[PDB]
Amino acid sequence: MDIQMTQTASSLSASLGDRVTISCRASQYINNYLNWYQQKPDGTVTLLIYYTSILHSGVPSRFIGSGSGTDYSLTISNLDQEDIATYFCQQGYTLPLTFGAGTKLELKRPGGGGSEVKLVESGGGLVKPGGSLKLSCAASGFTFSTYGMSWVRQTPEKRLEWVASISGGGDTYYTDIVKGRVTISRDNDRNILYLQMSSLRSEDTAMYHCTRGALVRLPHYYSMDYWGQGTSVTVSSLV
Ligand SMILES: COc1ccc(-c2ccc(Cl)c(Cl)c2)cc1Cl
Repeated sequence: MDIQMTQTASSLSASLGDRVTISCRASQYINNYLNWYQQKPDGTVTLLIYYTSILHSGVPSRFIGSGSGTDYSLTISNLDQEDIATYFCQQGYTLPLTFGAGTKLELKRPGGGGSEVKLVESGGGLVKPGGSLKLSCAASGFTFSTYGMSWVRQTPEKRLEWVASISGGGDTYYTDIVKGRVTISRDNDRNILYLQMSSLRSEDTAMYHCTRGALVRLPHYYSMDYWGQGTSVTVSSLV
C-alpha cells in the first residue's frame, strides 16, 4: 500500500526571529529516507534537506531536520523573510514516491517573503479529455546522462505528485495512476527529458516540473536536488 505522508498543520504563524517546527509523519517505516522541499510564494521549488538531516547546497544551518521511524520534523531557527514559503516532506523509501500536503510559514502581520544547474520545461497547453501532449525539459549545467531524472506535478490544489522517473541507464518507473497513459524518455545527446502524455484526463491538470535525481543511497534512494519552473497542463471539456 502506498506510504501516506501527513503534515498535520497547513500553516504556522510566527514572528521574525522565532523558532518553528513543522511535523511530518509517514504511515509506515521509511528508514530515514525523508526529503524536505521549500516552495517560495512565486512557485519556485528547491531541495532543502535530504536523508532526514543533510542540508542541500546553499541552505543555511538555521534549518535542522530530525526524526526516525515514522515521525519527522523540520525546525527553522531565527525565522527570516526568505523562509516565508511552503514546506513539503517526501519519502523516497518505496514507490510510489509520496509527498506531504505542505505546511506554510506565515508572519503575524499579513505579507512576507524574499529571495549552474538549469532545467527548462516546455510543451504544456490546453487539451480536452482524451487529448495528448508531449512535454520537454531542456537540461544544462551538469552531465545530464549520469543523473536520474523525474517528472513531478503540482495539482491546482497545490499537492505534489510524483509522475515518473528514468534512471541514467534508461530504466523507467511510474505512479500507478498514470501507467499506460504517459511515457518518460530521455535524449542523452541533446540533454532533453520528455514526457509523452496520451488519453489525458481532467485530473491530469497540473504544473509539470522536471527534476534532477541525486542518488543518496544505493540501490535507489534519491533526492530531487534541482527543479525546473514547470510547464502547465490544463485538461478540460471546456477546451
Ligand atoms: C524500486 O524502488 C525505486 C525505484 C526507482 C526509484 C527512483 C526514484 C527517483 C529517481 Cl530520479 C529514479 Cl531514476 C529512480 C526509487 C525507488 Cl524507491
